[PDB]
Amino acid sequence: PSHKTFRIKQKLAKAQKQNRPIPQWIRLRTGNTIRYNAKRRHWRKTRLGL
Amino acid sequence: GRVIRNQRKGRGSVFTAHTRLRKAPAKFRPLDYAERHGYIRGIVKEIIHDPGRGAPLARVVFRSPYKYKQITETFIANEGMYTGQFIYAGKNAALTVGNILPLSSVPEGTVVSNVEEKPGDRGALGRTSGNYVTVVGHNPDEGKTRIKLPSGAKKVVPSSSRGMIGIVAGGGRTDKPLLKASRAKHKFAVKRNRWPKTRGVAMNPVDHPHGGGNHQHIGKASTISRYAAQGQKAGLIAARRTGLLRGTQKTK
Amino acid sequence: KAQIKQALKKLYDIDTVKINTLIRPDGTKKAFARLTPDVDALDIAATKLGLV
Amino acid sequence: KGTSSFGKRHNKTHGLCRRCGRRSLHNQKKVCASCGYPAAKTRKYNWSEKAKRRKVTGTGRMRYLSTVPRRFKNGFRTGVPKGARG
Amino acid sequence: PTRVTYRRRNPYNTTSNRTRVIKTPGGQLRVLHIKKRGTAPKCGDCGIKLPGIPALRPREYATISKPKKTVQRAYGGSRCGNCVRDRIIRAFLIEEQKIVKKVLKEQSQAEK
RNA sequence: AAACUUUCAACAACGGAUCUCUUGGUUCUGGCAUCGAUGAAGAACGCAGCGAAAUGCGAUAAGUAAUGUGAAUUGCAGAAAAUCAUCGAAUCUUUGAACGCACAUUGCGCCCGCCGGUAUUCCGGCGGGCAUGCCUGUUCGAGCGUCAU
RNA sequence: AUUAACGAGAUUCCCACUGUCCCUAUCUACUAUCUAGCGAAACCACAGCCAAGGGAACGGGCUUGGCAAAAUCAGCGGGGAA
RNA sequence: GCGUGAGCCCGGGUCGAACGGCCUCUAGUGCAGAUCUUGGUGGUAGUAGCAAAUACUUCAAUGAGAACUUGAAGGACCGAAGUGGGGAAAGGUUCCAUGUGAACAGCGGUUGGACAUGGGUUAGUCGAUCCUAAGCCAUAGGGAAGUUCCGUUUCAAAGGGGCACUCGUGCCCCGUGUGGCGAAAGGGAAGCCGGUUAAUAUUCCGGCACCUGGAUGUGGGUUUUGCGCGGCAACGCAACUGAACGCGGAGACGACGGCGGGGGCCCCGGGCAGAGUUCUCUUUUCUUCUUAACGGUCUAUCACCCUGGAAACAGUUUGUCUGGAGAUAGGGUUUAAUGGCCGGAAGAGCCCGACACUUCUGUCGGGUCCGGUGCGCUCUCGACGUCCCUUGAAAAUCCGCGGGAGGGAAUAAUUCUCACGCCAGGUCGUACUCAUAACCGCAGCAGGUCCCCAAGGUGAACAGCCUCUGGUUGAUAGAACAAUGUAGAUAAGGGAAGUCGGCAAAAUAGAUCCGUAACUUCGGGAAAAGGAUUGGCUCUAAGGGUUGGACAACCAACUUAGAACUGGUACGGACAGGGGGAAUCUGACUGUCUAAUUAAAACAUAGCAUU
RNA sequence: GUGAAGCCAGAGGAAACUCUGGUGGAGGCUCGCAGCGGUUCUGACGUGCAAAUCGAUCGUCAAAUCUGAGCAUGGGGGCGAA
RNA sequence: AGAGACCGAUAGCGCACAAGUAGAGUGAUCGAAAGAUGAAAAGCACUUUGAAAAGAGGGUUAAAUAGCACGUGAAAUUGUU
Ligand SMILES: [Mg+2]
Ligand SMILES: [Mg+2]
Ligand SMILES: [Mg+2]
Ligand SMILES: [Mg+2]
Ligand SMILES: [Mg+2]
Ligand SMILES: [Mg+2]
Ligand SMILES: [Mg+2]
Ligand SMILES: [Mg+2]
Ligand SMILES: [Mg+2]
Ligand SMILES: [Mg+2]
Ligand SMILES: [Mg+2]
Ligand SMILES: [Mg+2]
Ligand SMILES: [Mg+2]
Ligand SMILES: [Mg+2]
Ligand SMILES: [Mg+2]
Ligand SMILES: [Mg+2]
Ligand SMILES: [Mg+2]
Ligand SMILES: [Mg+2]
Ligand SMILES: [Mg+2]
Ligand SMILES: [Mg+2]
Ligand SMILES: [Mg+2]
Ligand SMILES: [Mg+2]
Ligand SMILES: [Mg+2]
Ligand SMILES: [Mg+2]
Ligand SMILES: [Mg+2]
Ligand SMILES: [Mg+2]
Ligand SMILES: [Mg+2]
Ligand SMILES: [Mg+2]
Ligand SMILES: [Mg+2]
Ligand SMILES: [Mg+2]
Ligand SMILES: [Mg+2]
Ligand SMILES: [Mg+2]
Ligand SMILES: [Mg+2]
Ligand SMILES: [Mg+2]
Ligand SMILES: [Mg+2]
Ligand SMILES: [Mg+2]
Ligand SMILES: [Mg+2]
Ligand SMILES: [Mg+2]
Ligand SMILES: [Mg+2]
Ligand SMILES: [Mg+2]
Ligand SMILES: [Mg+2]
Ligand SMILES: [Mg+2]
Ligand SMILES: [Mg+2]
Ligand SMILES: [Mg+2]
Ligand SMILES: [Mg+2]
Ligand SMILES: [Mg+2]
Ligand SMILES: [Mg+2]
Ligand SMILES: [Mg+2]
Ligand SMILES: [Mg+2]
Ligand SMILES: [Mg+2]
Ligand SMILES: [Mg+2]
Ligand SMILES: [Mg+2]
Ligand SMILES: [Mg+2]
Ligand SMILES: [Mg+2]
Ligand SMILES: [Mg+2]
Ligand SMILES: [Mg+2]
Ligand SMILES: [Mg+2]
Ligand SMILES: [Mg+2]
Ligand SMILES: [Mg+2]
Ligand SMILES: [Mg+2]
Ligand SMILES: [Mg+2]
Ligand SMILES: [Mg+2]
Ligand SMILES: [Mg+2]
Ligand SMILES: [Mg+2]
Ligand SMILES: [Mg+2]
Ligand SMILES: [Mg+2]
Ligand SMILES: [Mg+2]
Ligand SMILES: [Mg+2]
Ligand SMILES: [Mg+2]
Ligand SMILES: [Mg+2]
Ligand SMILES: [Mg+2]
Ligand SMILES: [Mg+2]
Ligand SMILES: [Mg+2]
Ligand SMILES: [Mg+2]
Ligand SMILES: [Mg+2]
Ligand SMILES: [Mg+2]
Ligand SMILES: [Mg+2]
Ligand SMILES: [Mg+2]
Ligand SMILES: [Mg+2]
Ligand SMILES: [Mg+2]
Ligand SMILES: [Mg+2]
Ligand SMILES: [Mg+2]
Ligand SMILES: [Mg+2]
Ligand SMILES: [Mg+2]
Ligand SMILES: [Mg+2]
Ligand SMILES: [Mg+2]
Ligand SMILES: [Mg+2]
Ligand SMILES: [Mg+2]
Ligand SMILES: [Mg+2]
Ligand SMILES: [Mg+2]
Ligand SMILES: [Mg+2]
Ligand SMILES: [Mg+2]
Ligand SMILES: [Mg+2]
Ligand SMILES: [Mg+2]
Ligand SMILES: [Mg+2]
Ligand SMILES: [Mg+2]
Ligand SMILES: [Mg+2]
Ligand SMILES: [Mg+2]
Ligand SMILES: [Mg+2]
Ligand SMILES: [Mg+2]
Ligand SMILES: [Mg+2]
Ligand SMILES: [Mg+2]
Ligand SMILES: [Mg+2]
Ligand SMILES: [Mg+2]
Ligand SMILES: [Mg+2]
Ligand SMILES: [Mg+2]
Ligand SMILES: [Mg+2]
Ligand SMILES: [Mg+2]
Ligand SMILES: [Mg+2]
Ligand SMILES: [Mg+2]
Ligand SMILES: [Mg+2]
Ligand SMILES: [Mg+2]
Ligand SMILES: [Mg+2]
Ligand SMILES: [Mg+2]
Ligand SMILES: [Mg+2]
Ligand SMILES: [Mg+2]
Ligand SMILES: [Mg+2]
Ligand SMILES: [Mg+2]
Ligand SMILES: [Mg+2]
Ligand SMILES: [Mg+2]
Ligand SMILES: [Mg+2]
Ligand SMILES: [Mg+2]
Ligand SMILES: [Mg+2]
Ligand SMILES: [Mg+2]
Ligand SMILES: [Mg+2]
Ligand SMILES: [Mg+2]
Repeated sequence: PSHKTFRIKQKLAKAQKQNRPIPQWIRLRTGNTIRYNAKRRHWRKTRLGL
Repeated sequence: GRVIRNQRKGRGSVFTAHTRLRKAPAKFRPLDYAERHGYIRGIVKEIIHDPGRGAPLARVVFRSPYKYKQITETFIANEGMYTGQFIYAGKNAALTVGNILPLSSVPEGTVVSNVEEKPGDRGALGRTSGNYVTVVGHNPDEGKTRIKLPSGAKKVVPSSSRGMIGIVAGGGRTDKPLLKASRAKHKFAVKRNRWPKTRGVAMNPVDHPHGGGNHQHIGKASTISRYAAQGQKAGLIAARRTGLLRGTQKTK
Repeated sequence: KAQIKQALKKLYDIDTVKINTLIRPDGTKKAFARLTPDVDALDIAATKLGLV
Repeated sequence: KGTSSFGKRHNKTHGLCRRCGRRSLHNQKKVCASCGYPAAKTRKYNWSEKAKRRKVTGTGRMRYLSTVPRRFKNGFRTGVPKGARG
Repeated sequence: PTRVTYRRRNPYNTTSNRTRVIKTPGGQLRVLHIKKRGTAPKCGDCGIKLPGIPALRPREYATISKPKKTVQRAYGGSRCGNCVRDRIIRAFLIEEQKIVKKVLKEQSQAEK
């Protein structure tokens, strides 16, 4: 809702900041195995528990 | 089987009495020096309706003998009491309606209300609408007083016990039929969660001793012993007799 | 707001008439500090803030 | 019941706990279903070995406890290497 | 006949969300949120409204002057004047009766 | 006779079996005894030139000091060691047994001191404090509980 | 036992009414249908024409007969003891 | 090729790093089944199907590609209990701009709540924060082996006010109390208008205000042995001292009914400006014509005061009621603006009209009015009234008073609630959706989910039906029209012969006027049963207010009744809208339950009786 | 829609209380929209839009009416117009 | 810290991997799948067709039928001949 607590707002901020694809230069490092962001979350797919 | 409704009622929870609209308990003044030795004068400010109580209450203001403040009490209103009336409480108070006197200073044959079982308890007996306690007799050497209760019982209380001269207001409240489930509901909605009441024979055996069966029947004697276990006391507890009362009863 | 005003005064010799604040969805605080009418925000930004 | 009743689900039995961080703090009882907050002792039961090991020591950072073995190995000594700037 | 909306986050008609309708100089119909009506102070004896005192919310009386909050006589506020006159007459009569009763008791019970 | 179905074979698909591998498990054995109010375990939020996670760290934030080694780090950029080992000096946000009272609020207080606004009283900034049970001691007290003048 | 009023309660009859029926016919929309695109599931020992016989006493297969011609589409509810 | 066989060996291909024979030792050692476990893959099969919510069409642009992108035009729907405009919970970035391969949007897709890169939420006045409610958790104590249980003021030594020094620490009074959490709908200090962005605005900008707290000024007032003056009074005036202690008020309260006032909306008339129509007619149809908070001023029912003394009782409401406890009447005081005028404020907004121009700049003219109406709708206020064996929160906070403690320079301050003036007002939330796609139902699901505003016509009517503003035109499409269907109907004559059974359907239906049985708890039954009328047009009558001088004139809506004429013998012309009667069983009635097979005669109920 | 008390006026009679016009606006009254519910079609659907929905028809609709948030009762326990 | 007549990616701990992770549930709790190009990215320059994805040539390598759907590459099932 528009009414939010500071804690809830902060956690939403953290989720928004984590919602991104991985950097491209990561895949160029030696020994890299990360192909894509496996913890990607979408507001329509997976509900975050507050 | 289950825990039956009568057993559940003692837990509290949803069966606790409603108290929001009740402003103060109906009690006499604390028994003090003025009431013990002489009298004290109070002024009736209002006659109020107390939800859940058939009888009206009287708000009476007194002066503090020891401080500049003034003290408002809540008495059970005796019928005939009115706003702006002076009432007097004490040993030497006059014998008029609404005055609070010890039973020692009251002649035999007068009716009182909110009679104390023991002096200083601020009233226990005959506090319901249309009810009163009769002063049957005195025993000054023993310092006691025989009284007759609304139920017809005879009791002996110390003569120092106090009572309000007259009869509790509220008249014959039970003289008119409730006539409607809604009116019964409104009556009990400010008292308790006890209405409506389902019959035990309409239940299942898991729910009540009267249980089920292919016909609605108790199936065993409904009179239950005085020393039956909790959960068994459903029906007529310790009934001396049953059936229609067809004459006068020796007990009283 | 008091800390922001004092910090601006100490760090840039900037005097403000009022400061509004919000917290952005990214979690950081954004402050709109209105300067006094006698000081020009364009010159302040050009000379001290590197903004053009 | 079922689909029609699932539409009335817009309240919250549990919120976020300050001690364990899970959404297991009963909003009315004010007690955490996971860590037992606000009780002093952390809620833990021997009939759930999985639950015990999900939060046993070593599942977090160990900000202080990880440095104890080295200090013990060197004897909880104090001071500086004989011949150190400062 | 344009339709209006609440201007605050409270969407319910809860005896504190009182609104009235206004027309703005911009030419459009709008809602104005208004407080509860003031209430006239009552007499402490008879309970009728007291003449000469404005009906305001309780906090509003702290910002108006004393002469507007009271009337210039004994028990100016909180009593209605008729009650004050009754008090004066009653007090005088009780003191007179007390004086004559004490003099009568002294003259007729302590004459020996 | 084609088509279709089926059978057989070659090649091509689908799928991930088999073989080989293994910075991982599992079991046994040996050595050791070291958490926390000097704030633990755990949780939250942040910190990189370019990072979401994992790892590391705490506004001194992919780390500081110190010691040892002795020329890197590396995906790109950059610069004049190191994402090195060791580790005795420090820092260590909000929390949490969690401690001014609370907390579903980044809520509401009190005390001491300093610096400003005309200021012992109000406001603002900064720093240090204010939980409970119990022990020893200190000081101030209560009680015709009691002792002498 | 009776009972005015009330009843999405059970029952019988009467008037009105009508496709419930004699006895069916016709019209409209949306399907079904054909096309483009997209595109499952249930189920599946192997499979799938019958008659009689015997048989675990009701066979698709066994015995003896009838027979028996590619590949198919829309319906259908006898059988598959579906 | 060998072996009866389990198997063993070899040839060819692929492939890339280990492996085998013999004798002993060892075991997690041999699979077709276990509705076996995990994983993968078939026939079915290009099959079932993608059919609720009325619906699309033309041209153009874009693009490789257009039914489901966009522009314009047309045709439609939602039809103010909306498919409209905003909120609460819940979500969390879905909001805005730019770009876009794949995946997703059960068809497509140039489009998207998708993907990618960047932005976006501004408060002393709106909320939280403060208060208390139901309730929860401490404390003192008491239980419990203990985790802990009760306890919330209770078997407790439980606090807050003032004066005095160079300096904090010297005293003097009061005391019965002595915690916290708990409402974004309860209580509550204070902000309005205009403009502005891609996205925020009662928050930004401009103008104009308010509240709280703290400080000390200028003026004013009062006094100098003291703390204002006036009015018969109700009370008034710009202030016009006032500790403790106490009293009172406000906060602060139900449901319903008719009536009256006010705002807004609707409607009517005239005028102004623009637009539509104009074969013909229409002094025509439509739209605009606005005025905030905050203040000043004058009023506004109830009540209260003064004079006076009422029966031949009077005044008076739709209803009531009121009066020797003082009515009618006359004159006053006062609570109560969402009323009039004025400031704000025309400088704004809006509407027209005319001159500049790549842009930078728009600029300049004018106008922005007057009346009426009402069982109208909505909100609000007021005075009455009804109902209750129902009487319909608390606290924080603010104010008044009773009392009279202290203090108050005839030439100087003045314990001032008056005017003006000075300083400050922290923290968190603020985007967007709120739903046939932003929440919950595994999902972009015909379900579910708490509110606010609420136009015109018909009509009794937020009934149905049509329309305006606003919003949509989104639900895979094209063609054909077989059976069987689902949904919507119609049928000659008969009229329940069908069927367990009139299931389903049909018939009735509005309003006005007639008429209405048995039975009855006398209240009902009852809309019983039944019958007649209903359109259009042209008229007539009645039902009100104001002024003159019993009539005339002026003003204003509707409601009812009567008559003639007329056509299709039709008229509640769609929509809307009771079938009825004679009885039996049963439960008195209203009400409640097996969410998802049973709504009943079951439960409940009032009444009765017992303990 | 019906029209309970209370009230006004007029008719009779001798009384007492009869009657007739009005006024009024009571009732767990009634028709009926929204809401709430869920009777029948034993309709649609029945690998659905849906693990209970859809359509028509129905019950109730001013009070034992509907509903939000906060709070309480926790498994042999609760709650139950059963 | 050292070992084994142990297991060898459906085995061995649930986890050889950003595993008590992703995800489910109001919650207590429940809880996966998933290792291997090559010695070295040398991870295919350039031409051409295509709107693009890609294809065809060409290149790297010992090897591309080792091309990030990557060692080998079975069967079920499928296409062509
Ligand atoms: Mg039991
Ligand atoms: Mg009962
Ligand atoms: Mg039963
Ligand atoms: Mg039993
Ligand atoms: Mg028994
Ligand atoms: Mg029975
Ligand atoms: Mg028997
Ligand atoms: Mg803010
Ligand atoms: Mg609910
Ligand atoms: Mg604690
Ligand atoms: Mg962790
Ligand atoms: Mg063969
Ligand atoms: Mg493959
Ligand atoms: Mg292997
Ligand atoms: Mg720490
Ligand atoms: Mg401390
Ligand atoms: Mg401490
Ligand atoms: Mg709070
Ligand atoms: Mg403070
Ligand atoms: Mg200072
Ligand atoms: Mg300070
Ligand atoms: Mg501090
Ligand atoms: Mg000491
Ligand atoms: Mg002593
Ligand atoms: Mg009957
Ligand atoms: Mg078909
Ligand atoms: Mg097709
Ligand atoms: Mg087969
Ligand atoms: Mg056969
Ligand atoms: Mg046979
Ligand atoms: Mg046979
Ligand atoms: Mg067979
Ligand atoms: Mg044969
Ligand atoms: Mg054939
Ligand atoms: Mg069939
Ligand atoms: Mg068949
Ligand atoms: Mg079969
Ligand atoms: Mg190799
Ligand atoms: Mg085995
Ligand atoms: Mg097998
Ligand atoms: Mg076998
Ligand atoms: Mg399987
Ligand atoms: Mg399959
Ligand atoms: Mg098909
Ligand atoms: Mg279908
Ligand atoms: Mg179709
Ligand atoms: Mg459709
Ligand atoms: Mg083109
Ligand atoms: Mg379309
Ligand atoms: Mg329609
Ligand atoms: Mg329409
Ligand atoms: Mg409405
Ligand atoms: Mg909107
Ligand atoms: Mg909306
Ligand atoms: Mg909530
Ligand atoms: Mg968008
Ligand atoms: Mg685009
Ligand atoms: Mg698609
Ligand atoms: Mg496509
Ligand atoms: Mg696309
Ligand atoms: Mg394109
Ligand atoms: Mg996105
Ligand atoms: Mg406010
Ligand atoms: Mg606050
Ligand atoms: Mg408090
Ligand atoms: Mg407790
Ligand atoms: Mg104890
Ligand atoms: Mg609070
Ligand atoms: Mg509120
Ligand atoms: Mg402002
Ligand atoms: Mg401004
Ligand atoms: Mg001030
Ligand atoms: Mg002066
Ligand atoms: Mg209230
Ligand atoms: Mg106006
Ligand atoms: Mg209208
Ligand atoms: Mg007009
Ligand atoms: Mg004005
Ligand atoms: Mg008068
Ligand atoms: Mg003006
Ligand atoms: Mg002008
Ligand atoms: Mg309303
Ligand atoms: Mg009005
Ligand atoms: Mg908004
Ligand atoms: Mg969802
Ligand atoms: Mg829905
Ligand atoms: Mg209308
Ligand atoms: Mg009309
Ligand atoms: Mg209508
Ligand atoms: Mg819309
Ligand atoms: Mg569809
Ligand atoms: Mg049909
Ligand atoms: Mg016929
Ligand atoms: Mg016929
Ligand atoms: Mg007939
Ligand atoms: Mg028949
Ligand atoms: Mg028959
Ligand atoms: Mg029927
Ligand atoms: Mg019909
Ligand atoms: Mg009748
Ligand atoms: Mg009848
Ligand atoms: Mg009739
Ligand atoms: Mg006619
Ligand atoms: Mg008719
Ligand atoms: Mg009907
Ligand atoms: Mg019944
Ligand atoms: Mg119930
Ligand atoms: Mg059922
Ligand atoms: Mg069941
Ligand atoms: Mg049913
Ligand atoms: Mg009713
Ligand atoms: Mg419904
Ligand atoms: Mg059915
Ligand atoms: Mg079907
Ligand atoms: Mg239905
Ligand atoms: Mg039909
Ligand atoms: Mg494994
Ligand atoms: Mg595998
Ligand atoms: Mg596993
Ligand atoms: Mg979850
Ligand atoms: Mg592999
Ligand atoms: Mg090659
Ligand atoms: Mg190969
Ligand atoms: Mg290879
Ligand atoms: Mg391979
Ligand atoms: Mg094969």
